Amino acid sequence: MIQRTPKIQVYSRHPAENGKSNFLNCYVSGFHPSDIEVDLLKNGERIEKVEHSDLSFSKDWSFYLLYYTEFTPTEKDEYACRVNHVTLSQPKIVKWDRDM
Amino acid sequence: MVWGPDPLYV
Amino acid sequence: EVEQDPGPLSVPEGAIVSLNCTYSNSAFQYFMWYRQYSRKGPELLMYTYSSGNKEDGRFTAQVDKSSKYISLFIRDSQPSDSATYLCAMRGDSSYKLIFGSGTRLLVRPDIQNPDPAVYQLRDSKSSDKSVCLFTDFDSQTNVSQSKDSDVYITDKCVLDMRSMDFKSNSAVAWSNKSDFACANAFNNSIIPEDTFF
Amino acid sequence: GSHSMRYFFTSVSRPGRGEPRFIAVGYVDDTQFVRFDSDAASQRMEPRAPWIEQEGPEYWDGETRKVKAHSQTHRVDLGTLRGYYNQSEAGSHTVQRMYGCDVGSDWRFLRGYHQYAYDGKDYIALKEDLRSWTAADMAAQTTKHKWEAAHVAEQLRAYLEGTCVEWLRRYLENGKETLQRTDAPKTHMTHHAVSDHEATLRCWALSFYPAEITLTWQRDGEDQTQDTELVETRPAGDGTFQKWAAVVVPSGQEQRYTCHVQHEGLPKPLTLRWEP
Amino acid sequence: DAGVIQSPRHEVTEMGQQVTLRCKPISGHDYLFWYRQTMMRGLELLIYFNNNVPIDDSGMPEDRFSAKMPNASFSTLKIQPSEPRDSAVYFCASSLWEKLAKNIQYFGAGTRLSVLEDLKNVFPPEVAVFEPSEAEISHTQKATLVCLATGFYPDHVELSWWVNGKEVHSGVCTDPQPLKEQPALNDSRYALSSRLRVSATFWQDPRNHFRCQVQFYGLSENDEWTQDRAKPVTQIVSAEAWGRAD
Repeated sequence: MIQRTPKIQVYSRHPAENGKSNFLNCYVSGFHPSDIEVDLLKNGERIEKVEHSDLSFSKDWSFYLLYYTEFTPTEKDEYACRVNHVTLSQPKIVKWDRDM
Repeated sequence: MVWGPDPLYV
Repeated sequence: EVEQDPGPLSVPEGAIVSLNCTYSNSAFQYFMWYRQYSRKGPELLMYTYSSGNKEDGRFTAQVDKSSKYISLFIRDSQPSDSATYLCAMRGDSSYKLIFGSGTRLLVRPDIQNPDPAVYQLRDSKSSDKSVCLFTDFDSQTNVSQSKDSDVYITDKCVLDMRSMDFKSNSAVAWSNKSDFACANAFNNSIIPEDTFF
Repeated sequence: GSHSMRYFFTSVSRPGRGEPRFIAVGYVDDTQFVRFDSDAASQRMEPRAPWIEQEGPEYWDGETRKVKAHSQTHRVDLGTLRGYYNQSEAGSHTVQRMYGCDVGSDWRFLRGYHQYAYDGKDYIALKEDLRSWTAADMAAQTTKHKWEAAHVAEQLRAYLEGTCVEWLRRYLENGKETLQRTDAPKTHMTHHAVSDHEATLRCWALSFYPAEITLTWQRDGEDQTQDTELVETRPAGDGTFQKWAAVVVPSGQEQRYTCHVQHEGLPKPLTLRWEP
Repeated sequence: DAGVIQSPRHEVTEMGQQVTLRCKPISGHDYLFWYRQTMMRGLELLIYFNNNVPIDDSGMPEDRFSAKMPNASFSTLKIQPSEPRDSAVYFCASSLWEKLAKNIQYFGAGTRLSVLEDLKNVFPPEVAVFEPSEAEISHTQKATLVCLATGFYPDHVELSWWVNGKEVHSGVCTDPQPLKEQPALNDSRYALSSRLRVSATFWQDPRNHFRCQVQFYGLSENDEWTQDRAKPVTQIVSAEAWGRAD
């Protein structure tokens, strides 16, 4: 059983502007097997009604997926992506960076 | 269009 | 949908026979012919993918996908080729076969030594009833009879006495009325034949 | 340019549930257009691009019947392979299958492929001639024998050179405004003090399609890649992509570095320098 | 070496009752097909299964017909309630992928189903053998017996000849279709003939015994019957003759 831990990118669909409606994306790729848990966070709390793309995979057979939700970013609101997978002893939290 | 009617077992 | 002429086709032993089908759906990619004996299941003969021609002994199957026309040729036909021939086809999204309605084929046996005769026959049991056997006639000396007036005549059938090298035609008639007799038992086109007293 | 149609099938066994998870997706180039998911209530192949919604009921009944049939074959393959490797019935395992065709700028057949993996590693694969197989190990060798005795290469060759290629052309025409059309990247550069002696230049390409793109950093015109980072190309979620490349530079030498961008949507390659 | 096995081989039933058709595929086969053939003349696929799952049922009538495959060796096609238009031969077939790729499938012998407006129409045959004429034996030195099966309904009979306790196939010819005893009627009773030809000397030996045998398929024990007339049940009727040099 080869096991590959996910690469994670957290970024917005369009350039971020405070108070402007946008989409927050968490893209997870390079992983195997396919069971994976991904949450989008606002100030440490799960956002609900997050969507994801249909599971697919690359040339090396590793899987990839996009998770996303509408949001409107603020100065003081912190966003993040949290991912769990068999290869992690505990979740990777990755903070959203406007200029990542 | 996918391949059909179906694939063969390994 | 598949179009096939129903026949019946009646040909002499040794003849080349041609059966064919047309379709309209351009998604059909596999084409098959089946033969079916009276009251039996269909038996596959030949199959073709896409286009072209395929020989196997006496059989050749052909497919022209552009005219949407397919054919089966039978060289040197024999009595045992007598059967119903069905064509069938499918595409690649399902194993569902679509069949034509079939073509009935009679191949009439060659008889070297015709000896036509109408014989009367006695009921075996403690009962005096009568049946007229028309036998030994030529394969191309056929029975258009469906006679009412409540004499029944059966269409012809061919016996192969396998022990010896003997094929023979036959047909049978009977009636309830004893105002009925053998030598007038046929209105249809006989050739002159045997009887005795 | 050249174009692709690819289908990807994933099956995962689930000890203690009735059925394995099966997920199928189809793409033309970098655009997804259908899916099937064994756990969804519909149980149908489902459209994911506006230009396939126009296909009629015969199309959707067929695609659904075929894709349901692939899941049934993987359901059995999961049990067969567990057996070949003598694995416990307690663990979850994966089969993956990918096949499709490429077509050139003239839209004639370029190539075809069909690959199969167990637990994330190559198991069996069709060679480029489309008549023969490569097998990874002795279990795959057994399957190879089976597929050679059954003539699976012939069936597949006919699909890849006929059907795959034809319907690819057909999808290209319908959805022309989507699939054939090119979005050039919108670009810009950012600047960050990373320390007292160093600084990051980040070159962005935003909102382009297709995803093939080349970002490079030259110093004084000399292509160089030391203390360079190029992030993996990523989807924006709108059918477009994003990518950046970054370089760490001595504080002051900003102007000496240049970012080159190549995308088929650009008439000529783009050059960018840190402006101030 | 068992092929596909279908049960029952014949079914005669009153409209309104449940009909059950069964099929056991060749073991090892994972595809199972149900077809129907009516003398509106060709075959049509009702449904097929793979790994016991139904795959394509577009040919299934929208009502009254239901197919199941509860394990890999057994499938059932049921009709509740039956109607006369359901009469047909129903064939079952099974296959594997690699045979299906060259379009080979293996067919059962079929079930022949007659659903009748009314069981008062059903009758077994009467059967008579008729003996060779001296005219035939003199002219040809061959001897033809004929069997007549008359007055039966519906059209489910199998005729065989036996001599000295073993079935024979040599010299036997029996009509492919049967006659209708009044063609202008819909539900005409039927009739059938067969011939057996043997050498003259074979007929002239009194130790040779010839038996014409007809199996009729009709009512079963769970069919109700009131008429002042024998219940026209599934049964064998035969007739016999002995040789003679006299």
